[PDB]
Amino acid sequence: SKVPRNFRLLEELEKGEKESCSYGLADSDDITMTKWNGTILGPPHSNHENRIYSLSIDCGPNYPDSPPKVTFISKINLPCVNPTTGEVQTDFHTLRDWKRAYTMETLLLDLRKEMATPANKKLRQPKEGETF
Amino acid sequence: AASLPKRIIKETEKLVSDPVPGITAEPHDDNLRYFQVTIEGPEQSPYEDGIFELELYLPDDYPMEAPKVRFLTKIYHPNIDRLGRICLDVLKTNWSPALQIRTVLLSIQALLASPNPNDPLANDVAEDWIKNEQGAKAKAREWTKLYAKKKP
Repeated sequence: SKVPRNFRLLEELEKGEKESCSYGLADSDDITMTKWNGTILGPPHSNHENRIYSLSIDCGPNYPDSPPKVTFISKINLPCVNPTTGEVQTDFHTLRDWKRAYTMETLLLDLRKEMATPANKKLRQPKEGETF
Repeated sequence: AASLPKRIIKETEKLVSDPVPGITAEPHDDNLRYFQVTIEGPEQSPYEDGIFELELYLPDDYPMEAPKVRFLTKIYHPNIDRLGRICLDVLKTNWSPALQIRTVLLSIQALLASPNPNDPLANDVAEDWIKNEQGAKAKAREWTKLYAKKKP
């Protein structure tokens, strides 16, 4: 019943190959499927509206039992994202309470949701196009 | 659900007691549905110098659902992609409970001996195999030496 890392990642890849978020491999021939690129479209009714954020996701040897490492490439002003490195902090709930059933889709969706909390939605954002 | 289906147990035993020539397949002690598989490159094919490593997993609905398999060894072939995904009819819509793991392994072995760049489902490597078959085969042979395990 436990799907091995490699086949769980093949499952997510297929799902990613076929509307607010997307992801795919950073290297099309990376057989270990470790590094992924992700994108999140900023939520409506916020300072993130119409913005598109690029991210890097690293699914290590123990994924999905262990959560992946997520780093924003696109600059963003969001409390759970380290403002110098772009790294999503370990305390973010999805990472903190990571379950094997969780996927990269779960994480991207949860981050998009975070962009829309009343306190986060009013934060001023960097000029369009800036990177960490 | 406190035990593996008898069919998996029996297929696993038979893969050991009656192995397919050129093929090895054994489950991981910590996951009896996850298999390490090796297939020798067919004699007289561009892959003849090496042994290829694959991984196979039997999903919870097997045998209603097809086994999942893929190559771990990097390979240049028109029906196996850059991530090792295998385009084989019996691993897709044409899988049925009447087939078994052995069927699949034999089919992959045959696919190495007979690449089919003209299949509507072939990958992006197909164009090279159609326009410059001699160069495509030379690259497949070169990659076998660079990436596959060596035969004795």
